[PDB]
Amino acid sequence: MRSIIADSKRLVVKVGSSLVTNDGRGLDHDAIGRWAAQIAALRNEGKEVVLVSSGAIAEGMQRLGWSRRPREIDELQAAAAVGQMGLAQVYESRFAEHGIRTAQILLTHADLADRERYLNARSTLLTLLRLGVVPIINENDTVVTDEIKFGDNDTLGALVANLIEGDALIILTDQQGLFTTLVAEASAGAPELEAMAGMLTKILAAKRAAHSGANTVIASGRERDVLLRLASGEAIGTQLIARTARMAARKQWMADHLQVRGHVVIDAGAVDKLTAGGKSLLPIGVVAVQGVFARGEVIACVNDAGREVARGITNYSSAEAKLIQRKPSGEIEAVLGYMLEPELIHRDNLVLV
Amino acid sequence: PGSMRSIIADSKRLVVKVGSSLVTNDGLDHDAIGRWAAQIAALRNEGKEVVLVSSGAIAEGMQRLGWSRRPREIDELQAAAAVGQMGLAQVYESRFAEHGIRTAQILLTHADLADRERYLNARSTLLTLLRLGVVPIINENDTVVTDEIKFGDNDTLGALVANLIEGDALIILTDQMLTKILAAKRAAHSGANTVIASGRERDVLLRLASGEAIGTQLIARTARMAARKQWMADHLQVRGHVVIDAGAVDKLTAGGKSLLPIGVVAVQGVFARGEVIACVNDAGREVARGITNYSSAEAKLIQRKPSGEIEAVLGYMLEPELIHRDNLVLV
Amino acid sequence: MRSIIADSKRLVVKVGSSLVTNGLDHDAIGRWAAQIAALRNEGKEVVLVSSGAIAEGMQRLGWSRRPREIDELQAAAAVGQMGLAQVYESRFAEHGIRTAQILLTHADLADRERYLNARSTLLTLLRLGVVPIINENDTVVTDEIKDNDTLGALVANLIEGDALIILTDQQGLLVAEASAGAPELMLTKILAAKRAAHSGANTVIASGRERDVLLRLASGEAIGTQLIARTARMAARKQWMADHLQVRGHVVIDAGAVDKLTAGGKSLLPIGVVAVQGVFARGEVIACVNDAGREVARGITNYSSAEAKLIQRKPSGEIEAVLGYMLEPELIHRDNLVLV
Amino acid sequence: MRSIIADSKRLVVKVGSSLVTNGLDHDAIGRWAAQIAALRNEGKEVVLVSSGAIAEGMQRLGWSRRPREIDELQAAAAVGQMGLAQVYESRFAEHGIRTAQILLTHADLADRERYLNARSTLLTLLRLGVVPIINENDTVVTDEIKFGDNDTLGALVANLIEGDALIILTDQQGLFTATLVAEASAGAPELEAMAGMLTKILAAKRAAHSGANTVIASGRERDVLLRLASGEAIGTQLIARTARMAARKQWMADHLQVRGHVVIDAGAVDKLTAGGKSLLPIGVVAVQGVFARGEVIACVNDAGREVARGITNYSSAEAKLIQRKPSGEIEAVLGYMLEPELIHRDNLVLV
Repeated sequence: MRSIIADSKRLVVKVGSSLVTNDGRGLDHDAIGRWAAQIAALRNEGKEVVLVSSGAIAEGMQRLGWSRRPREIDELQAAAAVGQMGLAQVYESRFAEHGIRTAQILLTHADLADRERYLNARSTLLTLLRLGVVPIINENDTVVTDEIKFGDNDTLGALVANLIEGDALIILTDQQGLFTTLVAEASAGAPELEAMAGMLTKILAAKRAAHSGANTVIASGRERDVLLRLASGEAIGTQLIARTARMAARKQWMADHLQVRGHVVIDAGAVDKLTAGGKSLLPIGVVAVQGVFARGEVIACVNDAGREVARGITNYSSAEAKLIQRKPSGEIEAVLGYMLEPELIHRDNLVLV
Repeated sequence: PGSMRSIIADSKRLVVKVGSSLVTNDGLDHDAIGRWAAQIAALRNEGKEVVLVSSGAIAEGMQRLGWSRRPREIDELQAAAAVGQMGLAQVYESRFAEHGIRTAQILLTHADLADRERYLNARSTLLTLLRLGVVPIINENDTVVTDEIKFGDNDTLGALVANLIEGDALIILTDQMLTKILAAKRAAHSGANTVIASGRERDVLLRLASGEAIGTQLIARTARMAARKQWMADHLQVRGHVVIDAGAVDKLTAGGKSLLPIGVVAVQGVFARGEVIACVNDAGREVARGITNYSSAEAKLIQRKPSGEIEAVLGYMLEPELIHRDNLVLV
Repeated sequence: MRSIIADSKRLVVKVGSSLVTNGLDHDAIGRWAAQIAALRNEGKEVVLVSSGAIAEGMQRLGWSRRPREIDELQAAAAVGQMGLAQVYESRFAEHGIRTAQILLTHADLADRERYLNARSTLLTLLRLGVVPIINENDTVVTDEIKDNDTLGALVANLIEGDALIILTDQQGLLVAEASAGAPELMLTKILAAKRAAHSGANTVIASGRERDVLLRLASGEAIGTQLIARTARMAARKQWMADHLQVRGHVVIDAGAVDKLTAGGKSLLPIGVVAVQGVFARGEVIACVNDAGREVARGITNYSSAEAKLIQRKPSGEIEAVLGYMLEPELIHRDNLVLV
Repeated sequence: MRSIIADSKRLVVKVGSSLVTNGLDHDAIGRWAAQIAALRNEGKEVVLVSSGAIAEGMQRLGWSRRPREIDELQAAAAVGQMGLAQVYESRFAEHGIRTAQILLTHADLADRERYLNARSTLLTLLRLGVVPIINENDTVVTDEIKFGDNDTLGALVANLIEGDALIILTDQQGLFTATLVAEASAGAPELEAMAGMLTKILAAKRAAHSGANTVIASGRERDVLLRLASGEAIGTQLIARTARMAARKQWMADHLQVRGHVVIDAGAVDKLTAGGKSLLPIGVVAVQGVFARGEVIACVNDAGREVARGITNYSSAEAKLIQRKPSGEIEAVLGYMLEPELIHRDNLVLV
């Protein structure tokens, strides 16, 4: 059996607390260095990697002089805010040794339910990946505490995979994988995987991830060089395959969120760029703006004949689009007093027909 | 002797906001950050509670990404912010560490604070950090909200943080004004005074704290406690409340203390975490009012129990208090 | 004691279940309709918050006992709301008065956009001489069904009523007069009076069994208990604007607009906007700044900052062409702003 | 070709503005009311989504032209809503049928608690043999006022009540190749290309998410609803790819959280698995973790196996207070009660 990771370019890697912390003595800096070295080697093979890592609370505890994990939520939130700085600094240092830049990101599930904040976060992350930066993502425990108690960032991992359209979510944990005999391969989202089973949340995370076409691997982080070995095509732990491909999931997602209160009409030059050139839709290609829409909504792109040729997430409101239509991107700032992205609809946020 | 006294000398809890220009060289000015850190450290050691709202993340990001010109596109600005955030904080942590001070990084947006639960969660985080003697360092979360990067310099954030922690004073350190005056108005709504002063003034924070007035001082019309009473009245709901015993009433009225689950005799009606509820005596008289940490159903389960028993009863715990002292008013 | 109702132009009238029900007492509703019609003809603006929906629903569903389960209460409310309104519409129609049905929840009113949308609907209905009839939307929120006293007070806040009148079975609290919100004081009716006073609205609690009670109060005769708000309507409006003010964005307005606002008691129109700074959304409270940079007013914006950028300096009849749609003609309605 | 409506028990009937307005066409409303009454007497459960409020409002306010300003549109809607319902109530009353007015917004239905509250209201009304009449609440949300004709609302109501079919009655015959399409799969991409037809096709796709089929037919057709219910196909019929129960299982899996659950006894397990019944508080042995009204939770047996999952009526704290208690004791314990069930049979699936 070949690991699906060998054919996956964009990976979300989720590392459990137990793997990154030395129970009661803060962070295991050596283990983080090993993860950093592995991720660096993936990055040098051409993979795009986002890291979802726990350990903030344990580091916070150490820095505050607490020997025991606090039971009260406020002390947990405090420890998280104190520890987040340390956890990232360690990752930055170890990644710097390999010439890799990192970034800290804090998200909540709420943010991702809002159309504007979803797009803002997606755009941040895709831009960071384009620039070759490794984003490091955590929950914002100062404002949302739902996952602080019992969660270990499994749901966050799947949400991040959806958010960036990852090819695969890798959950590195203490357990070997799913047991019936260890299940080496199965279909993500299959009912019986739930019966067979914090394994359950990881299986549910795999189902959520498969909604966007992402596959999932659940493997022990105690396995030596586990990420390299998966990337080399060696199957380790349990591999769950999404039923739907990334582009088909994207088309369903666009249809699911499509609104028809407004749209844009685009010229032939823009139509050709979209259909043949694999390009973004720019303001200059917009001939008219009809109706109303807001940043982050899904709108139809209609040709002169009135046929829908594409649909995608708009970066700009209909009123903003009205102001900047037919203008080159370098003129947007003068017209609005600010600019957002140069594209009206980014290529990564649209589908044909 | 008679020269105008700075309100900062009598202000225990301060929000200090430092402009981009002060903290950046047109990357980061590490020496200038050290000076702010040294001044804040001296305030901490005089007994002040300080929260820092600092800009500079984009400039640091630019330097780390090899960009000489500030990007015009929002996504490149957001990327620079996420890169720069890591550096900005590490510098502050280092310079504060030289004075024995712990820091924490906090990211907030105005959207977060518009939700009752998230507002209480953020408030509770910050007040717990101040209790532990940590200096919180607060920035906007530019990954999800791009208003601050686009048009701002964290003036509106400073005033929101002052409201959030009930600061005695917001200090806006600048290069030299409308957004800052509007910030002072917003800060005064919770009873916070504002000082607008040039950060190019030598030892400006120490001199203010020593009682020397510098720049412009704006005094809130309403005091902190009176602003709190108006805020509670504004948000009060009467769908539910708690009845509390005489021991709890005395602790609240005389002792300046929190309302604990053990003092709750009964729970009437319905309420949710982050709502404002009345605390009623056996005679049916409202004696206090405040933000509840727990729902009415949760409160029913834990009433009359010591805080160490909450976890066993619920399967989890939130705060040990039902209503923290900082989140309640009398009558 | 003179009744404060005599100098109150905009009234929220709340009629209790016992008064309106035996199902429904159609004759008693006719009497309330006739009284409200007479107030409307003296020039009062009246919004009605009426109970009775559940009782009517019960009758129409053949239920003799008030149901304990919320689902059955929700059903009875939805069934009964149709009957309760149809009766009111008929009786008001006899006097030439149009009515409208409005369903609101406390949640709606916590959202900045829905608050403004509801307020704007109601103020427009009042301008057109319609009597709005308001009920809770029990289909979606059940916190209150589980007699509309809280709703009355929220409506008074929403439309800036001069007075809330709660008509009940009891004579009052007898206290003839007191300060609304005074700790020492039915309980839900007193708490409603306190909530109402937060927008400057006074409250009267009086027995609906008193003959011609609304007319007599409007003539200046005090009946039942009168609770006076500590703060006036304009001062409460200023507190409400300060409470909701954001400073992420604002508008700069010209001298002509400043004068219309300060002297003329008028709205801020797009044509008076010289510039749009920062960011804001419909339903947020923004500062209006003059050429010298001084804040001269603050109010609820009908339009986002991007929309305002598009329509600044344009007459209202041109907004639709520029945006592809229009909202209100005003950027900030006169009823939704304060000076300084 | 047989109409799917003949085998559909629970119907959402959506009637376009043009059909119901000239003000209001009272005679045309009487005809719809008579047809719906006949369906109701054959045992169908019918929810009506009708337009017309703004037109009625305009008439009552003396306006000959549709207003451009949103506030005047909102006012006309509020005025017109009263008339539109009173007409329907009168005509239905002539056939012995009770009606109810319901106002919903799409936002309401995105919130877990408001969704359940609305679902519960409607299912209770249908059980009681009432015909609900549903409209958008234009007082609070104006997104749909400009261009919408309640097509999206119809589909959301079908999802909400798990309708067997959505019937959209319109001025046009149905969907055209650019030939009338008699039959197709709901949600098929090419139906969108073939096309306010587009919003109706999108409505059919949305409706099919809960297993509801859609019929789009001309309301100018004589006795159109009776003829469909008799099995005569008229207009365009769009068939959902997924069945109602399978869509319900997917919906439950989509919304499942595992932050909390309940453990239930063998008696409750049997009632669920064999008896097709609800989960009552009395069958709950323990409450683990945290959950809120409207969330989807697992029901676990003593052996730790998930046997069902469904929408909870109560929070975990409230469930803790009322576990093992008969329904008549809930009110004393909580100070209020919601539904007697912890998870209604309509809101759960077997696992």
